Amino acid sequence: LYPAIPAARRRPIRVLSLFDGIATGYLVLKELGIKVGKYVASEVCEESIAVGTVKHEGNIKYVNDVRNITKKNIEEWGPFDLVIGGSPCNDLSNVNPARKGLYEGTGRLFFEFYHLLNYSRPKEGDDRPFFWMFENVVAMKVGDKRDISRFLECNPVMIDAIKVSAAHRARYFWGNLPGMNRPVIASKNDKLELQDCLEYNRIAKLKKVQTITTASNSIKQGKNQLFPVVMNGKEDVLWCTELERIFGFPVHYTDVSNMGRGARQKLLGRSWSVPVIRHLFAPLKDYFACE
Amino acid sequence: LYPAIPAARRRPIRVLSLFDGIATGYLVLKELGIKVGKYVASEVCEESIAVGTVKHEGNIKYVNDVRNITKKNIEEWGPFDLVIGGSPCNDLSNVNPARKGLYEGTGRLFFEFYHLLNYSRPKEGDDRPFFWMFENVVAMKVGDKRDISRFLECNPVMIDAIKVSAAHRARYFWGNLPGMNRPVIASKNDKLELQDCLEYNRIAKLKKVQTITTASNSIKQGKNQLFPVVMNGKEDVLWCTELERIFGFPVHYTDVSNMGRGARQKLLGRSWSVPVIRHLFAPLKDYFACE
Amino acid sequence: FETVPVWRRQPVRVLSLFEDIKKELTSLGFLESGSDPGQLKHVVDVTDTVRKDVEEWGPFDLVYGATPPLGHTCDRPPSWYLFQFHRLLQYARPKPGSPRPFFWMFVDNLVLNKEDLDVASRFLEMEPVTIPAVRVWSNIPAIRSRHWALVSEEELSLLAPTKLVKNCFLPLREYFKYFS
Amino acid sequence: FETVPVWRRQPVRVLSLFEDIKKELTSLGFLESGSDPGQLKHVVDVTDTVRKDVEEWGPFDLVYGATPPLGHTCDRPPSWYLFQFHRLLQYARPKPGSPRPFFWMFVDNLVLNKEDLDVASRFLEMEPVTIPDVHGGSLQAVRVWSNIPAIRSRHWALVSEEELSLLAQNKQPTKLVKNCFLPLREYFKYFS
DNA sequence: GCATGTGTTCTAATTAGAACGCATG
DNA sequence: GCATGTGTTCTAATTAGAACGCATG
Ligand SMILES: Nc1ncnc2c1ncn2[C@@H]1O[C@H](CSCC[C@H](N)C(=O)O)[C@@H](O)[C@H]1O
Ligand SMILES: Nc1ncnc2c1ncn2[C@@H]1O[C@H](CSCC[C@H](N)C(=O)O)[C@@H](O)[C@H]1O
Ligand SMILES: [Mg+2]
Ligand SMILES: [Mg+2]
Repeated sequence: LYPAIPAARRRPIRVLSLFDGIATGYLVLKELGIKVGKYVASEVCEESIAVGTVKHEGNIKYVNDVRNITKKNIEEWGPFDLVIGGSPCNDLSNVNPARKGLYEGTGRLFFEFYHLLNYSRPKEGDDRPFFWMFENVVAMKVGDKRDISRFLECNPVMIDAIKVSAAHRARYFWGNLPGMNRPVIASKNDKLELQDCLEYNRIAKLKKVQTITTASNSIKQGKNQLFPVVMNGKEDVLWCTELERIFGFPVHYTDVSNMGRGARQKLLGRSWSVPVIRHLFAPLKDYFACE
Repeated sequence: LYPAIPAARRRPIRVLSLFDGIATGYLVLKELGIKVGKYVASEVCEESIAVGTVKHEGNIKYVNDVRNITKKNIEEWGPFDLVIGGSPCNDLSNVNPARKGLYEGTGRLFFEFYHLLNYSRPKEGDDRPFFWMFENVVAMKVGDKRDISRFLECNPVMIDAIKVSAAHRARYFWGNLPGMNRPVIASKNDKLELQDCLEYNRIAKLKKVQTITTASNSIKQGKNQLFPVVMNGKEDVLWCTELERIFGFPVHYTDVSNMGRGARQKLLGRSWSVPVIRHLFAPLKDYFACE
Repeated sequence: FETVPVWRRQPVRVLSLFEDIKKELTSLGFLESGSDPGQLKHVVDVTDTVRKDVEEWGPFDLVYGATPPLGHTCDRPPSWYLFQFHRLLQYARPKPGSPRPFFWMFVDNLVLNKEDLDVASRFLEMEPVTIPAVRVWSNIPAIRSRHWALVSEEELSLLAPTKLVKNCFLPLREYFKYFS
Repeated sequence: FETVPVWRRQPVRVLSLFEDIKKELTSLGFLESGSDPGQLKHVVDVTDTVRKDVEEWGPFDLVYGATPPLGHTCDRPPSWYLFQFHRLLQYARPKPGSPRPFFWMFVDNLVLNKEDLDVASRFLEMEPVTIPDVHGGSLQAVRVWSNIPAIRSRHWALVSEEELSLLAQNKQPTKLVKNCFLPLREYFKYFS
């Protein structure tokens, strides 16, 4: 473990977030009561940046493409107390038949996280606190999960969002955060079943929904593709605000940039389950200021 | 004209709302602090009703198409202390060169309001309180404004949202509400300039915007037809949440039914300006219960 | 509306809109011949008529509405005649307490579209009866009472007032003075 | 890295990966003709090698990376060789207080494309230096990234990429080894 | 034994952008 | 003395929804 820091020696956390998406990391941290000194986000999707900008009112320093971040940039924007990233799984997840593996296409962006993590690691002889975490899909080739573990010198613990959300979401988590293997337990404010996420006058046909992707087809459940909701006797798909509640995001979190149904789902389908990230970041409260 | 009621003899208000739209009437009434006993809404647009039910959690009884309301219906669902409505103006406004007057097309739906208003009036010798109000666009043929005034036996009071909104919106208001002719004055929470309605990191070029219509062209100001907003140095149109704040609606009021930008603008474009309706309904809290 | 003894049947008081039926009405003897001021009021255009006008025009016993029959040109939309007709009747109907029998009728020359028919019936609170021709909505009991020949819509295809039309006025004589 | 006096030059301790260069290092005179163990380790299937492994293999003076020469021996994607090379390089650096000179180099037999080139330069914190070895003509070229000063100090014959693009297919190393391995015995022991 | 998935592509519907319109302060 | 407007229409992209895919508890 890392030495405990007395409550008074704690100082606000300085985070480097790569592939920040819709700023889930920042959202979790401030909903967790942790004072955020600095949040440096690498993201290239204009709609994603739009969300993190508007919902967090400019506390996030955006840093466009991760591949233009230099060793000088890490020392300038540093130091960093936390480095978090989720690499694109367009060419890693088994949901895509034409995936190009870890070393071609979008999968090789993993190594940018590995590269910039070592630039950010404290130099030998400085055991100041330092935490990192990397996330990806469980549905990847065995050679990829093996090689990712070799570069990170670590083995992943899997957490499925289904224990804290209303949705199946099984994801791997490499890292060094305190108590990552700790047993997952729910909260008294986790919307555990789909009915808890719907709005007035809508009925949930299931208690938990299958894994939500970017495409609109993962909203129809199973091999008989039934709409997960009934409203006024008619079958219907989920709503954007309902997808948000499923993921643990605050409602209307993606009501940005004139985005329609398809756009919000593409951003939500790629993100992290908020209550799972809450699980992982929770022991960081004992190492950083709280206001 | 009508005598005041003592505070304890006041009962909750019973309102029949025709062409309810997105339930602006109910919204302003609840935001005024008025106890709403019954709100019977005639509306036939699916996503409009979706908004009303979801945002108001089933307190509104929807009674589909107005032309299927019977004399029996008015006396069953009645009595009513308030009757409000604004008919479709796509065949009355000057913005459509292919208008059909109020005797053909959809303009004939005005007479439905006239005809159902007579049903709702208290019979001769019943000195109980009764209020009505009807809205439409000022940009109508003089012959139409004449005939409407004849049937309602009243002359309209034009109110422009410009003095309480951030938008030009000039409309006529037939009715018998207390103090309609009075000068309108802004309030503290009224967002008077466009920059008060925009999101973080967005710059407004004007202080007021031209009249919002259903089409996305009404948002480009003037003969130059330019994007009323700049963000990140690039020009951009308004956002659905910004359109909402312009009209005085609660932000995210139209984040319903997987509606995109165009859908939400169609509903807001034909709506009432909330602060204008608040100005009109404000003297009603002296005749009905408050909670 | 009960029947009235013959010795107390006062003369009619008619409001005729869009048609001068004075000639057609006097024929069946409801109007005293010659300069009878308070027997029939006629208004051709009504777009500026206020309720205070028809009240000042004395109370009325019958309100008659009709549209232009096979007119070469009508300067007004077809629905306009019904809407302005319903507007004035509410002005002309007396107090809730009924001093006497008050009647009304509207007459269509088959110039209203089917969309205008269903709104006509909704406003006049009854479905029309056809007199073989012309469709009429009316308060009179004895034109929605008895015998009438049943014709179909195939008869209105080919169609596209001395005795037939007046047959829907005779039952009003049982309620007012017969002048002979 | 200042130069070392001749009486203080040890033998190299070379880590070689994906390609065995013992025949070349012994030739230029850095390794003993007979070694009881050896001064040069060589691995190919590196997918399963840990940091604890390369530390257990003693400290290292040079780490040499290479891609297989142009041929049909491409069983793994081209980027795989650099990424694994960078992974092991960080395992093989000594403590921050440098006891001795530590050099590294990575060579490419023109197997990496543009996208793979720019990612190679970002990770190695250096953009490559290429060698022609074409004294006869356009004859048999390899891009090298290297810590070695004289590799990136003296500039030799340049060549246009428009001509370097066509020669990539030309295959369908006495001078090359001599060119850049040479200025390493100004730091290590010379055996002959 | 058999149902599932941080996606792509194809094809079909549906939707954005602006021209259009001219009475009227 | 020019500019504005509770909309429609037409055209051109921009989608939406489902087929596709199969290693693996
Ligand atoms: N070259 C690049 N540099 C930085 N970000 C990139 C990138 N290429 C793709 N991305 C972004 O990386 C993200 C990975 S999806 C992960 C999103 C994030 N974990 C969340 O909670 O939402 C995507 O949003 C994608 O836009
Ligand atoms: N036949 C009918 N019966 C009831 N409502 C109708 C109707 N035809 C059209 N409408 C509705 O009448 C509304 C007029 S737009 C007015 C909206 C409302 N005043 C608001 O504040 O939002 C439209 O929403 C339209 O859907
Ligand atoms: Mg771990
Ligand atoms: Mg008035």
